[PDB]
Amino acid sequence: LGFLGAAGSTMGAASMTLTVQARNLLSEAQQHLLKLTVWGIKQLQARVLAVERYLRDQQLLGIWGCSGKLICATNVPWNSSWSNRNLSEIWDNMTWLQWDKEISNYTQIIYGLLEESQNQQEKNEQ
Amino acid sequence: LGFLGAAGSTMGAASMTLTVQARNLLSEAQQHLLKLTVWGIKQLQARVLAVERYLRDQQLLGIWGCSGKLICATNVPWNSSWSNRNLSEIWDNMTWLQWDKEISNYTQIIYGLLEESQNQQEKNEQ
Amino acid sequence: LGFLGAAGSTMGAASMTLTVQARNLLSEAQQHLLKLTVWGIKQLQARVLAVERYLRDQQLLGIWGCSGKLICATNVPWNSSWSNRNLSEIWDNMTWLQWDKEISNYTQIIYGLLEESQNQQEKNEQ
Amino acid sequence: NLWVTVYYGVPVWKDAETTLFCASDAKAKHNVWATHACVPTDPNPQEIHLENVTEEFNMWKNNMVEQMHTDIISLWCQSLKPCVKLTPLCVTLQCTNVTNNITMRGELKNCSFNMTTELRDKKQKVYSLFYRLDVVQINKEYRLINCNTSAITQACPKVSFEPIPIHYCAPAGFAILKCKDKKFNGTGPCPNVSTVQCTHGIKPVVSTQLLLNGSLAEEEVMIRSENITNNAKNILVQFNTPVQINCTRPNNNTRKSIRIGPGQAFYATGDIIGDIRQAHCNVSKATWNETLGKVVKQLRKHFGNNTIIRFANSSGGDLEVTTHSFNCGGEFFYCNTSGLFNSTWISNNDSITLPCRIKQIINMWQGCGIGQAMYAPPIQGVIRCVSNITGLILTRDGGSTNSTNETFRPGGGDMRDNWRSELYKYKVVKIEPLGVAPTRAKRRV
Amino acid sequence: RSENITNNAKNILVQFNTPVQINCTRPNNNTRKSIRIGPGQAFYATGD
Amino acid sequence: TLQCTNVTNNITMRGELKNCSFNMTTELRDKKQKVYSLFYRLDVVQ
Amino acid sequence: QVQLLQSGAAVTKPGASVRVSCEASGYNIRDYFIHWWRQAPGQGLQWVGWINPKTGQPNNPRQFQGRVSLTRHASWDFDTYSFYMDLKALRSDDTAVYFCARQRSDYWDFDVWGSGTQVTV
Amino acid sequence: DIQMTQSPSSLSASVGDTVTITCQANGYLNWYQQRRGKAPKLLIYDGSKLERGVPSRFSGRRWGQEYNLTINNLQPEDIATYFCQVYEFVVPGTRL
Ligand SMILES: *[C@@H]1O[C@H](CO)[C@@H](O[C@@H]2O[C@H](CO)[C@@H](O[C@@H]3O[C@H](CO[C@H]4O[C@H](CO)[C@@H](O)[C@H](O)[C@@H]4O)[C@@H](O)[C@H](O[C@H]4O[C@H](CO)[C@@H](O)[C@H](O)[C@@H]4O[C@H]4O[C@H](CO)[C@@H](O)[C@H](O)[C@@H]4O)[C@@H]3O)[C@H](O)[C@H]2NC(C)=O)[C@H](O)[C@H]1NC(C)=O
Ligand SMILES: *[C@@H]1O[C@H](CO)[C@@H](O[C@@H]2O[C@H](CO)[C@@H](O[C@@H]3O[C@H](CO[C@H]4O[C@H](CO)[C@@H](O)[C@H](O)[C@@H]4O)[C@@H](O)[C@H](O[C@H]4O[C@H](CO)[C@@H](O)[C@H](O)[C@@H]4O)[C@@H]3O)[C@H](O)[C@H]2NC(C)=O)[C@H](O)[C@H]1NC(C)=O
Ligand SMILES: *[C@@H]1O[C@H](CO)[C@@H](O[C@@H]2O[C@H](CO)[C@@H](O[C@@H]3O[C@H](CO[C@H]4O[C@H](CO)[C@@H](O)[C@H](O)[C@@H]4O)[C@@H](O)[C@H](O)[C@@H]3O)[C@H](O)[C@H]2NC(C)=O)[C@H](O)[C@H]1NC(C)=O
Ligand SMILES: *[C@@H]1O[C@H](CO)[C@@H](O[C@@H]2O[C@H](CO)[C@@H](O)[C@H](O)[C@H]2NC(C)=O)[C@H](O)[C@H]1NC(C)=O
Ligand SMILES: *[C@@H]1O[C@H](CO)[C@@H](O[C@@H]2O[C@H](CO)[C@@H](O)[C@H](O)[C@H]2NC(C)=O)[C@H](O)[C@H]1NC(C)=O
Ligand SMILES: *[C@@H]1O[C@H](CO)[C@@H](O[C@@H]2O[C@H](CO)[C@@H](O)[C@H](O)[C@H]2NC(C)=O)[C@H](O)[C@H]1NC(C)=O
Ligand SMILES: *[C@@H]1O[C@H](CO)[C@@H](O[C@@H]2O[C@H](CO)[C@@H](O)[C@H](O)[C@H]2NC(C)=O)[C@H](O)[C@H]1NC(C)=O
Ligand SMILES: *[C@@H]1O[C@H](CO)[C@@H](O[C@@H]2O[C@H](CO)[C@@H](O)[C@H](O)[C@H]2NC(C)=O)[C@H](O)[C@H]1NC(C)=O
Ligand SMILES: *[C@@H]1O[C@H](CO)[C@@H](O[C@@H]2O[C@H](CO)[C@@H](O)[C@H](O)[C@H]2NC(C)=O)[C@H](O)[C@H]1NC(C)=O
Ligand SMILES: *[C@@H]1O[C@H](CO)[C@@H](O)[C@H](O)[C@H]1NC(C)=O
Ligand SMILES: *[C@@H]1O[C@H](CO)[C@@H](O)[C@H](O)[C@H]1NC(C)=O
Ligand SMILES: *[C@@H]1O[C@H](CO)[C@@H](O)[C@H](O)[C@H]1NC(C)=O
Ligand SMILES: *[C@@H]1O[C@H](CO)[C@@H](O)[C@H](O)[C@H]1NC(C)=O
Ligand SMILES: *[C@@H]1O[C@H](CO)[C@@H](O)[C@H](O)[C@H]1NC(C)=O
Ligand SMILES: *[C@@H]1O[C@H](CO)[C@@H](O)[C@H](O)[C@H]1NC(C)=O
Ligand SMILES: *[C@@H]1O[C@H](CO)[C@@H](O)[C@H](O)[C@H]1NC(C)=O
Ligand SMILES: *[C@@H]1O[C@H](CO)[C@@H](O)[C@H](O)[C@H]1NC(C)=O
Ligand SMILES: *[C@@H]1O[C@H](CO)[C@@H](O)[C@H](O)[C@H]1NC(C)=O
Ligand SMILES: *[C@@H]1O[C@H](CO)[C@@H](O)[C@H](O)[C@H]1NC(C)=O
Ligand SMILES: *[C@@H]1O[C@H](CO)[C@@H](O)[C@H](O)[C@H]1NC(C)=O
Ligand SMILES: *[C@@H]1O[C@H](CO)[C@@H](O)[C@H](O)[C@H]1NC(C)=O
Ligand SMILES: *[C@@H]1O[C@H](CO)[C@@H](O)[C@H](O)[C@H]1NC(C)=O
Ligand SMILES: *[C@@H]1O[C@H](CO)[C@@H](O)[C@H](O)[C@H]1NC(C)=O
Ligand SMILES: *[C@@H]1O[C@H](CO)[C@@H](O)[C@H](O)[C@H]1NC(C)=O
Ligand SMILES: *[C@@H]1O[C@H](CO)[C@@H](O)[C@H](O)[C@H]1NC(C)=O
Ligand SMILES: *[C@@H]1O[C@H](CO)[C@@H](O)[C@H](O)[C@H]1NC(C)=O
Ligand SMILES: *[C@@H]1O[C@H](CO)[C@@H](O)[C@H](O)[C@H]1NC(C)=O
Ligand SMILES: *[C@@H]1O[C@H](CO)[C@@H](O)[C@H](O)[C@H]1NC(C)=O
Ligand SMILES: *[C@@H]1O[C@H](CO)[C@@H](O)[C@H](O)[C@H]1NC(C)=O
Repeated sequence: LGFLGAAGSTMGAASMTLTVQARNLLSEAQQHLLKLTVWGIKQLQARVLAVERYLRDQQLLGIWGCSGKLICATNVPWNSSWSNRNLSEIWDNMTWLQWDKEISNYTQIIYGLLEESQNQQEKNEQ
Repeated sequence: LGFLGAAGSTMGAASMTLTVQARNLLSEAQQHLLKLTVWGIKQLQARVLAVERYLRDQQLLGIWGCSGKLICATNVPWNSSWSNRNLSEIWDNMTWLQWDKEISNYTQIIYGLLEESQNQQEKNEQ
Repeated sequence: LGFLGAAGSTMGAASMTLTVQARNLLSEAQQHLLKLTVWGIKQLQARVLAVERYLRDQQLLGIWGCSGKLICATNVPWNSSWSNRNLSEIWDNMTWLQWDKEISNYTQIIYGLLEESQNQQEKNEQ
Repeated sequence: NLWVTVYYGVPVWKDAETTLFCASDAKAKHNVWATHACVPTDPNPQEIHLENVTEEFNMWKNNMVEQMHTDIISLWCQSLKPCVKLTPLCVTLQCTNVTNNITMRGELKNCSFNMTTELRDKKQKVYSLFYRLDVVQINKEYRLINCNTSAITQACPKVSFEPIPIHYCAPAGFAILKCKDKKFNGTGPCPNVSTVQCTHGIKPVVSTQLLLNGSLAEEEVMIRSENITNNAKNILVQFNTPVQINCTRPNNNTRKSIRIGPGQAFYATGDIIGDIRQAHCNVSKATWNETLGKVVKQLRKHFGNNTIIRFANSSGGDLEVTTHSFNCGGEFFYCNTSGLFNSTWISNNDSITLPCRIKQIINMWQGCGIGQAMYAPPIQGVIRCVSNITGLILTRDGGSTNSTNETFRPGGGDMRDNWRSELYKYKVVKIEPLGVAPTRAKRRV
Repeated sequence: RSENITNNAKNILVQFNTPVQINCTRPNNNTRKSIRIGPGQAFYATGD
Repeated sequence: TLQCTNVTNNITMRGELKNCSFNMTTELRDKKQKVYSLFYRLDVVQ
Repeated sequence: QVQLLQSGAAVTKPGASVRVSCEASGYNIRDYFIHWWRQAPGQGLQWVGWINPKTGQPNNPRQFQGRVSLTRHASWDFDTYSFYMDLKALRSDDTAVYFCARQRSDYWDFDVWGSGTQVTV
Repeated sequence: DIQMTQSPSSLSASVGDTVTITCQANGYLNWYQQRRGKAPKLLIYDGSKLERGVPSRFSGRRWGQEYNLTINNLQPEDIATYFCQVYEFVVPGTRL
């Protein structure tokens, strides 16, 4: 549909339109030469912050081994202590908004297990 | 040869030297403290624009599945309505300059078919 | 351990902790409106320089074919004229600091052979 | 079957307008053009020749000259701010003459006035020498030239007015194309084009009628204009051989310092040690007829073969556009050019002395945005400059449609035409490295 | 709309649904004269 | 310092406008001019 | 708002000097040339010349050199101008009306004109 | 060089028809409407481009070195003098 259009749809339907949320993350006068500081530095600082926030997400995908892919399958088993829900009630009943509130308590443990799995796998095959 | 040296050569000869055009896309005083705005912000804005123009091209390669590769083979069949020319007269007779004028009418249809092919392919194997 | 903690350890031990050195490469007032140039442009220029220095290293990994990987195995044979040392005395006796001083005389020849190997390999399989 | 492949880094460019940055030379002190924040240039320029390409250049629409016109004003007007402004100089003067034997008697004025002391309860009676072009009569009892439309600030004594060559280098992703075709006018394709990192040494010389210290042609005299039919367009001429001009100011002036406030000094003009003489310029009369004989040969290509080409002097305007003005040695000259452009060319050791005048209160760039003028301090000693004349700025008179007579008069005023003669061979492009092409390859699943 | 109706120190914001047209004027036909108070500096006073 | 007189003759508002005259600096800073201007009552104090 | 004011008519003798004024008020004067036109009663228009309002440099044909002197004058705030046109020695056939055109673009578009000043000798 | 020709020297056609006047010239060409004793008014410039303020009953086109001025739906206030204008050369136009 558009930008953030699948926010209310299910997780199975919002995963097919990931390309519309990843593309929108990068887009006579000498009397008042000091006046161009307003909206000349505020606009410039907003463009640098958008680049650094984009490079931090692309760096974590490179560490986990998912560089350049939007849907990446990893090699870490899903622990049942995080969410004891069936697969049919996640992609067909829940949305991405309320799913973040259930994993934000454990969102740093999963980010460490994905890092520990790639450097382990890179060590075997070299 | 050098930067843009193969602009007049054929498309088959200019494709072997793509590394020289991709590398050049990233490279006592308090009395006049306001004078450093000239060539201190104009030079700074030229460096931020070169980064954002480089990240937009690397993002489209990541969407199509060609991240990190200069010559990427895709899985989209070439339609005969775009250019009804033989393969021998493209890489041995034409150059990259006049080739852009023939596809710029249809350069947005090919950019959509490459996006529609990767998310389709990522959906099968997951 | 931490940032640069394996600087004194051997090359075999410092290669297992490469993720801690790659992550740290990206991180009422109108009377003195000219005073915010100090630490408003000096801080802003330090953030743009950190991005351009990071994109130059990620571009060389993309040219050599090692985009997104920290330990990349290439297809270039190691010449014996660079260092006539055994494999057991490199990863168990030497560290990364004094190893740079031995290859800095020949660090530009190896950077050219890695570029010449990927574009050659990309030409065969296409 | 054929399959589309993605190529990154193809040599494809498009026309665009970006903000080029400066690039100075190596420092072996200060000037009005901030040649210290520029990046240092490379010791050897890399000029990659481009074969089998016919790039179309376009003069009179380039954005590089429109950007350089803004950068000169943004540096000339930002250097008059921090140092002293001469706002108490508009007091009434008592000017007497200097030269006794009348003939020019009346060029210099010996004016005395009441100036403010560093203690703001007393006043001093000081005197200074002013030129006739800087004083007007109120109803003796003179004042400064304007004192009603401008706030006169002093030109800053530590900075210099010497035009040193600057470069304009393109950012990442952009390229500059240089046309090396000899028989190439302003608008047209160029089959001999190469790329550069950036341009040659462009000296920001300010002149009106004669282009001083410029780039010369290669084979013949080139005549460039936007349209020869439109008489409102200034005809730009570029020489192939230089015409040496020797300008001087033989008055040995002395500079005295007058404290007009706490920590603020005003450099007046004391006595003149020696003879009272007039500033002038010299050109070779044998070289000027040889140089003007080539322009009349190239002017007959755009007009008839048997037409009468005349050269008259200026028709009017302010002093900047009717006289040859420049900045020899820090002082501003205004030279009468009625001896150069006085000829009539029928088809089929001596030097020309040009009398000049000196001005000290200068208003440029439309008053620097609001109203501001500039007062150049007097330079101590004798001034002498040796420069080249590398082109003219002419203006054809309209209405001539019979009798085969065309008269050309010098013009100027628009400072952009001084940089049209330097940035005519350059164009900035934008690299588009994405390209698709059909290939018989396949993605290995 | 208000932050809290109970707290009387908060300004109550009202928003209309239909506009109320207001016609404001200054019928004095004033003239502007220029007074030069310095070099290149003018002061616009009020004449008759 | 100003020298303000009234403008309206028929009193009733009589006293809204003031006709003030003062010494202003000339562009030549050794003479002075006597100019006049109209000011409102909210811009002047005694 | 863009208007070009015109001065009144004047009657002189053969050998005197005239002056025709032209005031441009409601646009940016320095970016557009100002031309002058003249038409005799019974004939068409005739070009007199233009004047650059930024610099002041005039232009005149061969049949008008030495007689007409185009001069402009700007105010202190540079919002209105005063374009003059002085004739040195009027002949007997100079009884005509003078206009004040305004060049808009490079196609010489004289969109706004003056009211006209007819002078006789 | 500029060459001028004006063949329709005089025409007095009625109201309601479609009349056209032509003049052959090289370069840019503007059309002007001039009444008796009044200032001329620009109708169209560059041969075919229309000026804002002119009614839409005026149109023109060019082909090589021939410029035409189409006058359809004539009006009782549309009888004046029309001439084509190169930069400094103005031919004496014709009256309706
Ligand atoms: C087109 O291009 C040509 C050349 O490319 C250019 O010509 C030149 O003009 C410049 C500017 O006038 C000339 O430069 C000067 O030279 C004089 C005389 O110098 C020579 O003599 C000295 C002393 O013997 C030697 O050391 C030197 O090497 C030369 O041989 C100097 O006096 C000038 O210096 C002063 O002024 C500068 C400001 O402009 C100061 O920054 C500088 O410090 C100097 O000031 C000091 O000395 C004063 C002496 O009284 C003193 O009073 C001051 O307080 C201060 O201490 C300047 O270096 C150059 O020689 C010309 N070139 C030739 C070949 O003649 C044209 O001008 C140009 N065209 C246009 C239109 O610009
Ligand atoms: C471009 O080239 C032309 C021609 O070469 C120059 O033209 C001449 O310009 C000068 C300067 O203005 C003229 O000189 C003066 O004439 C004024 C008007 O003239 C009467 O007197 C002259 C003879 O001088 C007659 O030719 C003319 O018909 C008139 O009868 C005078 O008012 C001037 O007087 C001034 O000088 C005296 C001292 O002699 C002072 O006492 C006065 O106060 C006053 O300052 C002066 O005499 C000259 O007449 C023009 N000649 C022609 C043929 O037109 C242009 O000047 C030149 N342009 C530039 C920019 O160089
Ligand atoms: C730029 O230079 C021009 C010349 O190089 C200047 O033009 C000149 O203007 C001056 C006045 O300022 C004239 O001077 C005078 O000449 C008249 C007439 O002289 C004539 O007749 C006598 C006797 O027959 C003869 O001997 C002379 O040579 C003259 O032929 C005198 O009566 C005056 O006293 C005074 O000497 C110049 O003659 C005139 N030159 C030309 C070639 O016309 C021009 O003014 C300069 N520009 C500016 C802005 O000043
Ligand atoms: C500097 O100021 C003094 C006064 O402070 C001026 O002196 C007087 O000028 C008037 C003018 O007519 C005379 O009537 C007085 O007799 C002068 N007084 C003295 C003591 O000289 C002086 O003229 C001013 N300087 C200048 C150059 O104008
Ligand atoms: C300008 O005028 C002043 C007078 O106001 C001259 O100064 C005098 O110079 C003579 C000769 O050197 C001395 O005898 C006097 O004592 C000086 N008087 C003052 C008050 O300084 C000055 O010489 C004149 N300048 C020129 C170039 O003639
Ligand atoms: C005026 O022109 C002459 C000749 O075009 C210039 O002289 C040359 O200087 C350059 C560099 O300084 C040398 O490479 C040439 O060989 C010289 N030519 C000759 C014939 O000797 C001279 O520099 C120019 N003047 C200025 C001020 O630019
Ligand atoms: C404000 O006061 C001044 C006087 O200072 C008035 O100016 C005078 O106006 C009358 C009538 O127009 C003239 O006859 C006088 O010659 C003027 N005198 C001066 C010195 O200018 C002015 O009219 C007053 N303004 C109002 C609004 O009443
Ligand atoms: C402007 O200044 C002058 C003096 O330079 C003032 O005039 C004097 O005012 C005093 C005040 O009592 C009188 O005693 C004098 O007689 C006045 N002298 C003259 C010559 O008039 C004048 O009042 C000032 N203007 C204003 C509006 O205050
Ligand atoms: C500022 O003062 C100057 C000096 O008088 C004024 O200049 C002149 O204007 C008068 C009136 O038209 C002319 O007679 C003079 O010939 C002019 N002098 C010069 C040197 O050209 C100027 O007009 C004043 N500024 C304003 C805005 O009025
Ligand atoms: C909202 O939910 C309804 C039913 O749960 C569904 O039919 C509809 O498609 C949803 N909206 C979007 C935008 O997906
Ligand atoms: C799941 O988490 C619990 C609690 O942290 C842990 O005890 C258990 O070992 C985890 N499961 C696996 C398979 O590691
Ligand atoms: C995790 O912590 C947050 C904040 O402390 C809390 O809101 C949330 O309920 C916690 N998760 C669980 C499952 O209790
Ligand atoms: C230009 O074309 C000729 C023949 O078409 C070819 O021999 C030459 O190599 C080309 N130039 C370049 C730089 O490839
Ligand atoms: C090629 O393009 C035409 C026109 O858009 C379309 O009808 C045709 O289906 C395309 N070919 C293929 C194989 O899709
Ligand atoms: C595509 O469109 C452009 C611009 O509209 C045009 O120049 C080009 O000729 C078109 N392509 C074809 C094949 O007609
Ligand atoms: C320093 O060297 C000693 C012996 O060579 C080793 O035991 C120790 O681990 C080293 N330190 C670090 C931080 O690796
Ligand atoms: C190793 O380097 C030497 C010296 O450059 C060279 O002669 C030799 O061929 C190199 N070895 C290989 C296998 O290329
Ligand atoms: C390589 O060059 C550097 C600097 O020139 C020098 O210090 C080093 O010793 C050289 N390497 C060898 C093996 O000599
Ligand atoms: C100065 O000389 C000029 C011209 O010679 C003359 O008009 C003026 O009156 C002289 N002034 C004095 C004070 O002698
Ligand atoms: C001059 O420019 C015109 C522009 O159209 C071009 O056609 C012509 O070839 C150029 N050269 C000459 C000698 O006229
Ligand atoms: C292009 O210009 C260069 C230098 O002016 C010259 O050496 C070369 O022969 C020229 N080439 C052509 C094809 O004109
Ligand atoms: C100018 O005068 C000073 C002061 O006496 C002197 O030192 C200098 O030599 C003079 N200039 C010349 C060129 O003689
Ligand atoms: C200019 O001066 C130089 C030396 O200062 C001399 O060689 C040359 O001949 C002079 N030229 C003229 C035209 O006077
Ligand atoms: C210029 O000088 C040459 C010298 O031979 C001469 O033949 C020519 O006639 C002169 N030109 C004019 C206009 O006097
Ligand atoms: C201009 O040329 C004519 C013709 O030779 C000559 O009589 C006159 O003196 C010249 N004027 C100047 C100022 O050189
Ligand atoms: C205000 O006064 C001026 C000056 O006479 C006059 O031109 C203008 O029309 C007046 N305003 C109104 C609204 O009548
Ligand atoms: C002006 O009017 C006010 C109120 O009518 C009065 O108090 C004041 O004295 C008056 N001033 C003069 C100077 O008449
Ligand atoms: C212009 O009009 C004439 C008749 O008035 C006609 O013969 C001619 O074909 C027309 N030309 C064009 C280009 O319409
Ligand atoms: C000059 O203008 C004419 C129209 O008046 C046009 O046909 C011609 O192409 C123009 N010349 C250039 C070089 O633009």
